[PDB]
Amino acid sequence: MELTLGLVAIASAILIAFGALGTAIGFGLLGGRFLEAVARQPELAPQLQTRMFLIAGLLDAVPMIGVGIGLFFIFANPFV
Amino acid sequence: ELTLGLVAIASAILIAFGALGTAIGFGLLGGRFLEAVARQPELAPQLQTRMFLIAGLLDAVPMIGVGIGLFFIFANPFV
Amino acid sequence: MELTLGLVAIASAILIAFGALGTAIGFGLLGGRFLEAVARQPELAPQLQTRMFLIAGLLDAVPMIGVGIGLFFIFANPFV
Amino acid sequence: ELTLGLVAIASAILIAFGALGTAIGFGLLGGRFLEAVARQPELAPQLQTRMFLIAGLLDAVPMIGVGIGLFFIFANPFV
Amino acid sequence: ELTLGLVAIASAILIAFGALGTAIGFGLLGGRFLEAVARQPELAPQLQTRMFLIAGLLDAVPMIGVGIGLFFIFANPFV
Amino acid sequence: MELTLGLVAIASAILIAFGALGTAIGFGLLGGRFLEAVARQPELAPQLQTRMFLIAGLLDAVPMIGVGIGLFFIFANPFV
Amino acid sequence: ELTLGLVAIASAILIAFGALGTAIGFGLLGGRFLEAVARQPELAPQLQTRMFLIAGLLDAVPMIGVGIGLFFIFANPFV
Amino acid sequence: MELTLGLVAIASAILIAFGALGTAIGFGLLGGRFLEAVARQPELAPQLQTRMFLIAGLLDAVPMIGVGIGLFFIFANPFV
Amino acid sequence: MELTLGLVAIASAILIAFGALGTAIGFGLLGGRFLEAVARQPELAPQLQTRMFLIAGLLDAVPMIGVGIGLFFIFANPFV
Amino acid sequence: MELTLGLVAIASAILIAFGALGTAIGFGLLGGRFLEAVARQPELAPQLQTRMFLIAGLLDAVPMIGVGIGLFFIFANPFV
Amino acid sequence: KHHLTNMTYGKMPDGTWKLAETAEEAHSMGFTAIHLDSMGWSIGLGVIFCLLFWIVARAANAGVPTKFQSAIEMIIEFVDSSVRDTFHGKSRLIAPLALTIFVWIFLMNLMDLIPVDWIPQVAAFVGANVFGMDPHHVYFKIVPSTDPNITLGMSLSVFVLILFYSIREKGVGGFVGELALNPFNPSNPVAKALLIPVNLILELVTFLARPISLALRLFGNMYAGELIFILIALLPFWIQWALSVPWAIFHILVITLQAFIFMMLTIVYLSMASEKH
Amino acid sequence: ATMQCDVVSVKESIYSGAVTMLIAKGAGGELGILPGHAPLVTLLQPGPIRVLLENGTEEIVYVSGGVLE
Amino acid sequence: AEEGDDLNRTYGWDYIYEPEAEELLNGLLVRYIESMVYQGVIENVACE
Amino acid sequence: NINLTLIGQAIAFAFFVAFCMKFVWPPLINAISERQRKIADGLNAAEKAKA
Amino acid sequence: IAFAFFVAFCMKFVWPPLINAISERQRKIADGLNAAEKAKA
Repeated sequence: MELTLGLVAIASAILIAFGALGTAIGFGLLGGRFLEAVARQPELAPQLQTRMFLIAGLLDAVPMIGVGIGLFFIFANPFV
Repeated sequence: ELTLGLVAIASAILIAFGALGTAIGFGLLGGRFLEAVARQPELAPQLQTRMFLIAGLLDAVPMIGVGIGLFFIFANPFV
Repeated sequence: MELTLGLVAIASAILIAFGALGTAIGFGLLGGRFLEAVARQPELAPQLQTRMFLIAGLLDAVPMIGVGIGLFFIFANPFV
Repeated sequence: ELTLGLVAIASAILIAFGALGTAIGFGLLGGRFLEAVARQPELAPQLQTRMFLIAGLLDAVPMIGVGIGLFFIFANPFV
Repeated sequence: ELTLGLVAIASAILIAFGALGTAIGFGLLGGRFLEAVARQPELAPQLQTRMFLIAGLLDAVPMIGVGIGLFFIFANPFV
Repeated sequence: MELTLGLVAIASAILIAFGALGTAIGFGLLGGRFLEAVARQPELAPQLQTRMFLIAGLLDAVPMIGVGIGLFFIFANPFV
Repeated sequence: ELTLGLVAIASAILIAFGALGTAIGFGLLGGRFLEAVARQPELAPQLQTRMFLIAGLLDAVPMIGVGIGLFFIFANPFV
Repeated sequence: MELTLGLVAIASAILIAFGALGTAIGFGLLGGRFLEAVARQPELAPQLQTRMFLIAGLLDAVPMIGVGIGLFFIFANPFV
Repeated sequence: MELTLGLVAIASAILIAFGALGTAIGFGLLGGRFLEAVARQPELAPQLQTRMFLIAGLLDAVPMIGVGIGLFFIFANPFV
Repeated sequence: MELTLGLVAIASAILIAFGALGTAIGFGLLGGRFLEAVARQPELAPQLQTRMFLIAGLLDAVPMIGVGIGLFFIFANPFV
Repeated sequence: KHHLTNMTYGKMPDGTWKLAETAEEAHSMGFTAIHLDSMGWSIGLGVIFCLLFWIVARAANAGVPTKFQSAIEMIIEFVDSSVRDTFHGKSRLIAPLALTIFVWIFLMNLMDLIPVDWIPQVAAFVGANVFGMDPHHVYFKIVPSTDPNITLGMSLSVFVLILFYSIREKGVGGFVGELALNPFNPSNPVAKALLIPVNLILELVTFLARPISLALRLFGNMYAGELIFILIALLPFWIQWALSVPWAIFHILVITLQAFIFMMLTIVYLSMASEKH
Repeated sequence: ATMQCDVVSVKESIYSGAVTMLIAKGAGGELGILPGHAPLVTLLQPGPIRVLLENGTEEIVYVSGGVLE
Repeated sequence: AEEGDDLNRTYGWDYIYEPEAEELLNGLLVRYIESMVYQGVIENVACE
Repeated sequence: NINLTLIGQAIAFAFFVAFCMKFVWPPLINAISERQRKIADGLNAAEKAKA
Repeated sequence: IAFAFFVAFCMKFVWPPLINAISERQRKIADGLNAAEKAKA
């Protein structure tokens, strides 16, 4: 009983916190490189920012997957 | 007993890793932004605007984890 | 046995989050460097993005594998 | 008993992660800052302005974790 | 009874570590690859070929671990 | 009581040990970058050390806080 | 019973953990080789000679871990 | 109590080995750029080494304290 | 007694695995830079290889000690 | 007793393992830049390698202390 | 509700819908057979598509094309350009092979974009017609493409192509052998432990788990899609019904890239097969 | 080996011929050059530049401003 | 100038830029302009 | 129950169609038109060259 | 089971698609011919 509840709660914490860590720092490095690049060529801000968002969308898929799994498990765990 | 401490430590590691990640991203963005401003002090308004714009992208789910930790501390299921 | 089920849940959470971190790092590095490179050579963007998606596909196979098998065990658990 | 050690461990984790992230990211930021200074010592005033800006932009969530540890140590539930 | 869960856990860990190894080696290779190709877009296919061979050179023991883990998942010694 | 006191000992170990990595690694980064910069321009060494001591004094304050928490616990703390 | 499960856990840790390390090492190696051949497309043959040499010399102790894991798999000690 | 003895053994291993790791990391960090600088700038390599030593003691202070706590607990682990 | 067998298996796995990983990470670090050097200036390849071997032997030493300790725990049976 | 036997054996294993890891990382990070610089200029090699040995011996000291504690417990743990 | 959830879960994981190797076809518990009674749907879709192509393949179109034939021309031009520019010196008619496999996996994963509940809903009327109503609700319907059996089939089919075109140039000498990473190493225990196992596992790993990973990564993506659908299906009253849309289009992009990179990997594998060893 | 190295002022050439080893102080650090070296351009710093000849002896040439390739 | 030459000789390699392209280019402009001035002066001398 | 799911799904589908047309079809039609116009221009070049 | 299925599916279809490509390639040649022809005159 209690052991299983703790197991699943800890699992959810793992997922969401650990994905949050990764996405946060990934944004850090990505934005740093993007700013470094755009500093060279202010002329291409629109298209460069376009590709920036194009890949920012690529980043966050499985972070959001983990967020959803954890949220549902918070609402309703499996293996009741 | 056990469930209380388990939920509490889950929230604690949540917020601790969140602080870790947000600090790391802060440093990563900051270094290169300083580099750019050293290269382009003139556009520093627009560069800083972009800086805060992208910083807004940074720490959404860190704050989400912090709030979930507060939720666990105050009121949460399976207690 | 139910604690064995908790073991399974933990293992799946491990895989999904931790491979998600794999992706969160690889894609971020690729995005940063890709923006820098295309800034250096803003002309041949088509082939640049072409090989970029090439690499992106080459990248995230095994992490997604772990995610999928973890969820499989979450629902189609062998030896429930 | 068990909950007591769990809470103490959780608080230690919170503050430890806060300290680790602050030190690491902050040191990287200072390194890039002095790099920029070596580039251009003349913009050092504005650069320092940015320094204290982004330092105030980097210390928040760590101080939040510090408050969490203080709350655990002085008076917290799940004890 | 729990050793079946142990087998599951161990196979999971095998998969998870192979996952990071592949996912981050690939990240490094792609970074440097795109870095280099921009210099000589004309010389792309040669570099691409070498890169494919490197990718093959990268992933062997990750599939070894994942295969042995799945074997243990289905065919279970050390029950 | 043995359980919780040993756990508190583990916690204090974590406190001081993380402080240790933060200080060591951050100061290593600072040293690398500082030496790079000063070798770039040996003349401005005074201002360089100025900013470096400033930022370093700003650095280990939180490691100092963690070590001080360890000192509080070792001398005398609640939960013991 | 517990012994076999824990031995399986240990072998899994061996294989996976080493495979991840081999992956990161090959990542660095291949990236540097790619950049090198990018700058000098000419010295590729002996550079790949060095490459295979250095990679073949790379795996030895992770290879040892693999051997210990397989020896466990066939006839584990400490049965 | 001997369980708490194992706990203290674990904590001591944590502190001492982990601080050793941090010291190695910081040493390498400083050393790479120090070496490159003195190689490119042998004439001023002396005062470069001067600053390097100036910061070497600054590095290990917190690790020194952590190792000291570990060894004191090895001699006499308080909270007996 | 089975507990002791499991624990010694765990200890041997630790001793071998972390030492192997030290070898792996150090070997990657050396290999990338040695390749860089031989690429930029192929003439020094002999002395470069000499330095490479010199540092390679220096690095892997302690990991070999860990490997030997693993073997000593495997064939010989301390604490058993 | 058995539990404490495993406790101390594992603790010693960790003490040796982290020492080996940190030492390997330190030598690798040293050697990278050492090779790079010595490739850049084949002249200053003597004092180059002199400072290299200097800092290398400066590095592993605390790892050697952890090794000493591990072998100390190996001959006999200062505990039951 | 959760009754309905488990009743759905009866359908998805193990495929071969209504397979019975001397067993039942509507039991969801036979767990003992060797028939794949779900491949036929994918095969029929592939056949009808290849005939849809044949309509224009038997035709010669050179003037001004309408939307249909215009898109046909851009598609075939791009695929031919890709297969051509990738590799060369190889005339055993493989470019159509790559084109076919790509577009089929394209359509196969494309067709799975529907709501999950609608397959059993339309099938419920056939169930009323034949083979029961609620004992169908657990697992009796034919399932759209999610079965990793199908993916496994494509993996090993391409693997067969790999083996046959590796011996296209009678590389049997190089096919049986391999380029060993190392013959041995010092510390002669190491030499013995390297001589026998290491190069053998090297040669094995060069090909084995690659198509396996291809197929089961397809399965992971596509299974992930279906499960995301099923989970979002909770509370379709106060929901805004916007949980999916972003992830859905993202996964659509994912599917596109899937098919593309699989056919890319096909190209590079057939190049290595056309490369002597 | 030998590289064909040429030293030239804007007015006219100063040094030409094969050379084996080049030691200068570039816009960045000092470098050693041997034939087969990578394509690079560097800014000459004021001072003399010294290069090793096929005879086993070493030439030296002074520079006050200039560029190196 | 040189609109059809010197772009063939650059193979899959590039000159490495120890300084930024900006400052090196500036020095090149300086020196090249001065050289042309020199040669024109010499030509004026010969015409004289 | 079922109808509640169907209504939301249909809303999703309508948004799919509207936005996908809006944001994807103009480029495709533009590509088709460019292909046709370049073919026609090449043809006209052929006749005028013969003349 | 799927292996022979799919290999037989593609094999006795493998020729006509390539047979199609000759038309397109010679077509492009006609456009190229138009350009060359404009140049000689």
